[PDB]
Amino acid sequence: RIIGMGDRAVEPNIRVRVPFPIDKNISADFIICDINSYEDQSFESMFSETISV
Amino acid sequence: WHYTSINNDTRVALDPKPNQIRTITKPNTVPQLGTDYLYTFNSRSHTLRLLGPFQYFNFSETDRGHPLFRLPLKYIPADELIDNLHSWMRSVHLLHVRSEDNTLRYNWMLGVYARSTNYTTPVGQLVVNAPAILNYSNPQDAFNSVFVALGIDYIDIPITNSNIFDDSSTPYNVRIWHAPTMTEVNHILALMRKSTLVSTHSSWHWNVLHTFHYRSESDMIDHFAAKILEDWRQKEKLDKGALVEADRVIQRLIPLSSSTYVQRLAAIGALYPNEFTENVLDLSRLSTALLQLSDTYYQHANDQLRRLYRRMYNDSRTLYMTQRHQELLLAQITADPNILLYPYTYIFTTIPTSMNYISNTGQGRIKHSLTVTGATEHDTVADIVLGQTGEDVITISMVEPMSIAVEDMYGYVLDTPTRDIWPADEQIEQKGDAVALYDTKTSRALGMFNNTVRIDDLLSPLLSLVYRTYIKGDTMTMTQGSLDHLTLCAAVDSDITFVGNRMIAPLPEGYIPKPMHRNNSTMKMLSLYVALKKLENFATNSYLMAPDTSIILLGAEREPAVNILRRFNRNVSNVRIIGMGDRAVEPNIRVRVPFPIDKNISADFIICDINSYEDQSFESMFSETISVVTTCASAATRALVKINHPSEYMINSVIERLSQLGGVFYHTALLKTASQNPYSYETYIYITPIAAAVRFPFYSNSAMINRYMTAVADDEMPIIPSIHTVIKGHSNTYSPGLFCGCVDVQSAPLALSQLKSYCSEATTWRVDSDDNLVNIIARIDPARIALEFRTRSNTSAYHEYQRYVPNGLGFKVRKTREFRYMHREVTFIHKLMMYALIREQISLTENMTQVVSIGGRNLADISVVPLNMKYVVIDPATRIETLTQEKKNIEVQSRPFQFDAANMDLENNSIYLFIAVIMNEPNGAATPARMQMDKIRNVATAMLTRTNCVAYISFYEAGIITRLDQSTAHKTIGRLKVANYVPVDTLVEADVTLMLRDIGITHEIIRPSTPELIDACSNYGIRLGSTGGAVLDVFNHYSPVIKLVRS
Amino acid sequence: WHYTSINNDTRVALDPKPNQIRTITKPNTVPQLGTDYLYTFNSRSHTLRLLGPFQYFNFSETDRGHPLFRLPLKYIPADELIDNLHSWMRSVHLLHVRSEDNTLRYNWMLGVYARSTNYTTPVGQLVVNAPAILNYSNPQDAFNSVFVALGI
Amino acid sequence: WNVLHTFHYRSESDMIDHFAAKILEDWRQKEKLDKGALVEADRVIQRLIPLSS
Amino acid sequence: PVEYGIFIQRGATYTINAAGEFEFSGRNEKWDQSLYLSEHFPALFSDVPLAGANTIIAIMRLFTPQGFLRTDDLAIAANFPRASRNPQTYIPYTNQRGTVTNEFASRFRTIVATLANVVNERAVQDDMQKATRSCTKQWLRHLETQFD
Amino acid sequence: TVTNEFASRFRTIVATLANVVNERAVQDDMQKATRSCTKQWLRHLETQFD
Repeated sequence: RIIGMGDRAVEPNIRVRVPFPIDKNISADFIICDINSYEDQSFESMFSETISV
Repeated sequence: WHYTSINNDTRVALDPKPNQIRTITKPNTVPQLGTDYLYTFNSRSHTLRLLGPFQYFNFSETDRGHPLFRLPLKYIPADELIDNLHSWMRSVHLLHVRSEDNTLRYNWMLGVYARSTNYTTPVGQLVVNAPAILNYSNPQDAFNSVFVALGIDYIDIPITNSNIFDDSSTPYNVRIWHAPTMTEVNHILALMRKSTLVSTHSSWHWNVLHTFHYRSESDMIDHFAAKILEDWRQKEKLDKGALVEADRVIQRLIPLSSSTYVQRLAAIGALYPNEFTENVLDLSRLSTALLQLSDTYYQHANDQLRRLYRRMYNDSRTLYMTQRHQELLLAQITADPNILLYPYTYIFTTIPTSMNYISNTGQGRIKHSLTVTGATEHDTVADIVLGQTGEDVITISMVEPMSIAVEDMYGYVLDTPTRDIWPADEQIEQKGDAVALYDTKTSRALGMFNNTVRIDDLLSPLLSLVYRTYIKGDTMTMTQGSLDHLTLCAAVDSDITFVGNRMIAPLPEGYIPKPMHRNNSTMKMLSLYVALKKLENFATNSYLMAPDTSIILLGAEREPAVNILRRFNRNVSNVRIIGMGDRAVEPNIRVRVPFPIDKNISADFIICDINSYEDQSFESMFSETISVVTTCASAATRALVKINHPSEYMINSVIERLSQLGGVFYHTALLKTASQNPYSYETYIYITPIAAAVRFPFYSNSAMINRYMTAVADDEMPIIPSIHTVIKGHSNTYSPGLFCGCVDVQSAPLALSQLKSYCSEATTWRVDSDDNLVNIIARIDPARIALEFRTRSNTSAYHEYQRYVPNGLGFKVRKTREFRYMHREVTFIHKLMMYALIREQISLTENMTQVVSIGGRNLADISVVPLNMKYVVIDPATRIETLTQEKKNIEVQSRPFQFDAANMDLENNSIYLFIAVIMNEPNGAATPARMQMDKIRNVATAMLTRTNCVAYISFYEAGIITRLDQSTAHKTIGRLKVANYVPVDTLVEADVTLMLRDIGITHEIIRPSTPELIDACSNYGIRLGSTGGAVLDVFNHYSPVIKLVRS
Repeated sequence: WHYTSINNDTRVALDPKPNQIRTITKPNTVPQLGTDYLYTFNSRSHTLRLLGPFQYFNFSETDRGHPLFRLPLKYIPADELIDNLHSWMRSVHLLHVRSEDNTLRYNWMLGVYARSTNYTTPVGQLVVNAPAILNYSNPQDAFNSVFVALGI
Repeated sequence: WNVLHTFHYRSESDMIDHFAAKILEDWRQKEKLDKGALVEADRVIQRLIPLSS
Repeated sequence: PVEYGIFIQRGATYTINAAGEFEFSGRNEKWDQSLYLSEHFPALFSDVPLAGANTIIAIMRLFTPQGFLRTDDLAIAANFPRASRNPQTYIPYTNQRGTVTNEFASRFRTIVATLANVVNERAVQDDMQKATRSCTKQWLRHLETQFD
Repeated sequence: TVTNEFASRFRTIVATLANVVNERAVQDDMQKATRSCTKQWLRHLETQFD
């Protein structure tokens, strides 16, 4: 099984906002994580996003 | 940021050298094309297009028709046009003078065009007498000489077409004016007013001004938009900072004397709308959707963004550069003095900034995962009605079909007896159970799941397409293997001849030997023959037998199952496959069972299936079923009989009618198989000539037998799923099913921000870019309804979904089929059967304070009964905040629950759930602690009206070791590999009850039964997994829910 | 026992959407058949039969003879009829109006038949002047309008 | 469509061959119904009714 | 007839939508002179390339005029009445003052060269005796050489 | 109707009936002038019907 999640994810891939909500039950053995959204915000808003991912 | 770029003439540096211009036209004779001229061919189409230095070249009408294109198009061979285009390119030259000076460049553009008209025009007649007039050392000075030596003010050249075969009329024609100084440019541009429809754009190539002249008004906007697209790309790389080369800085055309549509089109191009991320509906037809966006910026959106668009609509005569865009001209004007630019300019810093948007123009239906929380407050909304599905776009079928492997088509699960005595008091009690049950048939609600779906019905469409692969296609088959006999059976009506064990030889020359015709009762017993040879001995790889042994099939019928079984052993010597039946046609022998004395039946392996017939008293029913077994036990050595209604009386009386009769008694073991029709409650009794004396012959508890012993009479009725096509905001009461339809894209976000109250999964797609309809598919799930209609706060996240409209909900062509029943495995099905039991217990008791669950993903909140009752979850790992904050009345204490009996305070109305016990974290393996922690779990209980449920895993032997069907839930050595984790230690059941008979008080182990199977299968509308169905009924039993409900 | 069943119109849910009816007839130009139209051939026999949404469709006698079937039957190559049936299905359309409302369904049965007779009949001549008469949102109401506006 | 529509036959002989082609179909719809399953054939009874005949 | 029903399928006439390409009407109308000074065009001159019939469209790019818009100064330099924003005309010929073999006539040869090829395809279906098919191909030689 | 329908059906009759006539002028293999003069008659006969 090769599943993919994204903020700009189209069928077949599942569209969801990260951090994702409670429930849904994500589970795997190996996770590759690339998130970058988005430009412009205060380091305070920038720090909180990068650390939580 | 001020972007960097290099600005340099692209066309000027394309014109070849005068003394070398000889080669690049005629002496192209010696080489032969191939790579340069590009040609693609879609299939009535094509596009032959020769490029530099043969692009921007217009064709003489004499040399256009004669040499080539007209006839070669009329057909292409990739060998024709390569040899043929050469034949034309051979006979071409330009009137020229060979020079000595290295600082000279030949003038192509004007020179070639003059030859194309046979020099009839004076501008071409001038180049005849003195062809050295084309040799220029400096741009602009090339044209200047062709004006002073004529007295003419301007020369106009008709445009060149890159496509060689699109021989149609030109859209526009360019015009070159004589203009040397700067004060001259201002004269032509000012005189250019009051004159039809003309265009110029920012800078110029050769330092001479040249304007565009359009034929009809309609053929202006299509060219004006083809430029405006290009510019929007040049300012993309510039806005980020890179290296560009497009000489001019601004590609955008400037409308001088023009119509009215181009005013609305010019202003909407000179501001670079955010709409990139495009959305915009850019692809086609572009001159329409762009023209709609002009009206947009206008009346909305927005403040001074209207004021700016309305500051350029009324003006439409100056090009609007954007600060750093203007500086690139300032950086190059000082780099070289004496260069012409558009004089009237406006510089503006105010853009400014705003929202982001999102879209894609790709393929694929987009999946969604809606939540119950957001940043908007929803109060009293409409009812978002949707209608009409159609039959071509959305197809709905009630099935569903599955896809698996090859060997797992066959999968037997064996079961073993437990008791050694059949008491004289419970033998008449068991009798009363089977007698009272027989009269009122099995649940009607269970019925509409037996005769509805079928094994062969869903397993057989696949094996008939692995048959197709076979026609010409196959590899090594290798004899005996689960592939050999199967592709031999299902795939070919004729015989599969074997050449050197493994190869398939050859191909069906012209005869397609009609696909071996299958039937329902045949795949039924195709699954059991393998299991019989399997039960003989665990050693893999046989399927064919040591020759001169005869297997006899008893049935049923005048049909195959024997024709298939025979020709599998066609290759190996002399084997006899005989069949008997009450409805048996030649070749098969017709006879009534029990058969008469004489005839002398004899075999080594007997398969027995008899069922005739419906309606009769249990007294007539008992006598028939029992006598068939006795006329089978003496007929063979290794014989297996098929008994209906495995009720703990009927089944146990069978052993009671074989033991006493047979010397040395007999070894019995009933079994379930794959390819049995998911839940058919029919089991198969297996009979073998012991070894000595059996220790536990009879059946005490009887669990597989119990699966039949849980069905019941009429009551409510059929339930069933349907369609809806209407959504009400925070309004409960929706019968299980799914709703499909279609809504306007302008109200599509409003639809999604309401489906969250009913489901989680939703798919949406627009048929075509410019349609406006987005059909939605949503599945009603009760596991979500319990977490929505909790309180009253609707909230939702309307703001987020609204960022998709228009394009962003996906695009999809073709037909798509959504099933009525979906597909789901057994581990989340076994939990679905687990909760349907527990939901019954808690919605019956008197008073409760809270229902407290320990461990998990937050999921399994379903069975929080009622939806109002406090719901406490004690686990170390979970997402908190918003859900507990949005007064859905939840709380999660992130302490790793310490069940060491040191500090316990469950108390009065406390309902506890222990689905864990495996570990505090993901994996645990302490069985004395599983006994001791369960010992200190019930220890310290004086908390009045409290209750708690705990789960187990035990058995081992019957369900895996003698199983040989390691599908999903397999086991290793004493370890149980369910799903993942790391195989949990099995617990001794006998000790766990015995150790509980002194410390605690109440301990009831309730197994989830068939009512739980139907009810959970009805709401979610999920099929049973067939192969998983055979694991389901055995694995379901040995996970008892021990409920310690005491004071 | 009282049996359970789902009862729902099968033909009604076959008629395509008005703004999309464009594609499922002419713009079938870009793809090329293959699976839909079924054809078996026993051996002097055969049975070429195109299905939904081209079943229940009656042939105009002008476009029936000219494009295809009469000569191709007279022989089949599995490469002929695939390329050849395309040549006919290319040159077919139904007089229609592109709509904006999502709750509309195009009326196939009556509409296609009227075109098959060159609108010579008044029931077909009515759909010429105002082709928006075929756009119905509710069954029964589709035919009702083709009676009040005729007196038939 | 919720509007009544009747059949008109050419010759008498070409009536019984169509009337029997329906009556066969019905005998199948009441087979799955008699046992209990999931059908979709909208109308319940396929059998044709002879008015003037 | 095999691909005429593909041409007259898309429309006999068409209009031009506000800022964009053409719009063919699915109707099959006969042309009248009343439509000229109002709206529409004979679509047998609309030169959008078709996907099927490439023969009906091939004989139509054979009607293309050979001239140039010679805007005249000496009429307006003399100060004369002109109703349009700027004056314009369309003369139908060139000059070929120094060309060895006249150009205008050589274009006519291309018309006869391919138009005669179409005539043969009728004397294969009606398969006339060669003397009939020859006597018509011979006439186009005289007709063309007169034009020179 | 632009071109009358009833007459266009008649064209299909001539179109295939004339094809049958050719199969007799291959077995008796008449000089083309004979086979042409009968195929020419069906053109006049059909155009009158219009």
